[PDB]
Amino acid sequence: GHKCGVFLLNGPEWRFNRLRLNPDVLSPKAVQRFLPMVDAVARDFSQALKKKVLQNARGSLTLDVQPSIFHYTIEASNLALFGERLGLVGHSPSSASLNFLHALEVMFKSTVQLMFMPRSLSRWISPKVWKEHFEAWDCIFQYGDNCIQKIYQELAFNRPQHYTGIVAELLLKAELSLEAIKANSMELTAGSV
Amino acid sequence: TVLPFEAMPQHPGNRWLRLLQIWREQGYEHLHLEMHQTFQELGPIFRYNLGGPRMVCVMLPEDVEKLQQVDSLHPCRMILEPWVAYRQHRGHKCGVFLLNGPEWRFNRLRLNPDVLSPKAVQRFLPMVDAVARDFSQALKKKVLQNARGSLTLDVQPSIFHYTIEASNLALFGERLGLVGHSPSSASLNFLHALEVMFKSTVQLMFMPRSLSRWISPKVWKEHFEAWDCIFQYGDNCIQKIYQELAFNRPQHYTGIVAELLLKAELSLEAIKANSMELTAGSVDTTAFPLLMTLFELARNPDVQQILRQESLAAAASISEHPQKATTELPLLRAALKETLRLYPVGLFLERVVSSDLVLQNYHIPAGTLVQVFLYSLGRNAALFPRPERYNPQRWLDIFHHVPFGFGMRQCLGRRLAEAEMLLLLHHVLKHFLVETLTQEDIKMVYSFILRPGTSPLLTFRAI
Ligand code: HEM
Ligand SMILES: C[C@]12CC[C@H]3[C@@H](CCC4=CC(=O)CC[C@@]43C)[C@@H]1CC[C@@H]2C(=O)CO
Repeated sequence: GHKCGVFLLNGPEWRFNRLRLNPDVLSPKAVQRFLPMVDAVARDFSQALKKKVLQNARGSLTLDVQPSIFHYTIEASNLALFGERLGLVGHSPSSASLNFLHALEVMFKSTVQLMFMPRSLSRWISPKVWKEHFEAWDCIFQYGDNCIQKIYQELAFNRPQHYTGIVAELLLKAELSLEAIKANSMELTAGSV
Repeated sequence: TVLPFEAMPQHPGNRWLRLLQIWREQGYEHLHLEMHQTFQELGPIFRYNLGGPRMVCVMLPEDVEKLQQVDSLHPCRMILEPWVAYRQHRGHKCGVFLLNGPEWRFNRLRLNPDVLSPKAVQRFLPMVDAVARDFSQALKKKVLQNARGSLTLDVQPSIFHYTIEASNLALFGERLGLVGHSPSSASLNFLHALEVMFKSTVQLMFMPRSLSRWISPKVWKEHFEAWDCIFQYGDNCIQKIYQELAFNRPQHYTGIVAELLLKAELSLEAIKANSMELTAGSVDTTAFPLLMTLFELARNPDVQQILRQESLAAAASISEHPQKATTELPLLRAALKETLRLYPVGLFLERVVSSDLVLQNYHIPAGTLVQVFLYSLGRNAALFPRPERYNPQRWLDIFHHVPFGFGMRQCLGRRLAEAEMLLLLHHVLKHFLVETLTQEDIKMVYSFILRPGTSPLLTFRAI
């Protein structure tokens, strides 16, 4: 019983959402405002990595960077989107953090499984996969909703005089209903990693 | 007219349908609401068909006062069979909470000076304060990393870890490193075992061992394994301090248990059993009232601002002398009084009376089980004008406050608990605004301790 974000909407519900999202998510004006926040996380990634590199006698580190890049993007997007700093860059992955990366990967896999066949057929051919897919989404929504309940309750009490992120702008303006904001916020959270 | 015992109203409950409903639901989560409505139905006293022995439930300061006048020299509570059973199974002695008689008194009197007495607070309160300052520093650093200078979280885990840490420093002189850091596994195992110990206690305390041993044997192994874990945790603390003192007896205060071991008035075995009571009893009993207060303060920001006012005024002197926080923050102490009136961790006081007495002008014979239900007591509109209101002034204007019990059996950890709560609040109040959207009543649940069924999302905004 959730609303669909701009990705899954067609027609005029889509256009209503989109025109109320371009200004704070996509415009050059919004980029001027979040780019410095993103820069901070990027700076931090490079410093954390350098500390490790300089501890080594050959002055290099040789690693699979994928994990730490994924945690960079989770951190960067969460700061840009919600104005919170998760503490994931330069430290170890949290367990919410890893569960979220896993849930996304399972959600993508199962997507392909279910994608190329009608619900009428996939229902009985691959019911265990519908279960997997929905479980992945429950975990994703769990993570995204934790984020939004935090920002919502923070913004009901004080309207900051300064920029504290993309979703903050949407909530301050309150041009979209709460449910619409929640739906679009989920797409940006899930889609930003 | 001193009316005879029988005149007293009777609970419509069948001893047997209660056992069966506990067996079935695996608990009695509504105990407090039931007793409350019964009091609304049948007045401020009633009796329970226990099948022979005499149970009476009261809820008036009047009645508690009389009750203190019939504490023998050896005030007596009813054997909690499941707890004692575990002790005797592993060959341990019983600490003060599970003793009656001569042996209770011998232990208690060798415990008051170092755990409860004013001279003990003065020594351990600075250590507690050190942990409370750390709690807020750790929180401020997290908060200031956020663009809006605030963090919104379920605070239950970090508040429980504060009580573990503060209690441990006070009790053993050790810093466990659980404030401003993650839970250890030993930490989570301990909290889990406490939770399960409590849950199973309810199951086994409401039917004789007679039946429970074969009706719910899985509940027994569950209870014992929880205690095994709790003892493992508490024994490790004891092994450490014991070894350290055997090689060096310090010249400065290093906590409550040290004082006990140094004096060696009690046997090691008796010291071991009382440390386990303090270690086990110092976590949830304190954590939950602390959470309820944060919640009430967040629903009542006007009251919060008044409490902040005075904590800022005293900020100065308290950081110079932490020991003065007891005296200098009397409005914050009133708030605790107010939290425990509405949300008493110990739901009911309990005495098996050694003499006959009179309550509400009914005759109460000796050997009678008398229970004071503090939940209903705290909500009496008569003694507490506007009972539903969270108003610490209520206390400044004035046996109305007995959530720690009374007499010589009253809570041994009272001053510790109150230090831990008072100091955390004080330091939080100087630095943060506390806020929630979730303004609706939190439903309490009874599993031996009476605790919030839900944990609301609290925002801490830096000032
Ligand atoms: C807000 C927190 C607490 C509350 C509301 C509370 C409440 C109580 C109550 C109602 C009793 C029964 C008193 C009576 O029968 O008259 C009691 C006894 C006791 N409490 Fe607490 N308590 C708290 C915290 C603690 C802590 C932290 C400790 C350990 C440090 C502790 C240790 C004990 C012990 C050992 C007894 C048994 C004393 C005896 O039977 O002589 N309590 N407490
Ligand atoms: C407060 C309490 C008595 C004291 C205990 C507490 C639960 C935790 C606990 C564990 C111990 O090993 C020592 C006593 C104690 C601190 C009980 C919960 C309900 C009970 C009462 O309601 C007393 O009337």
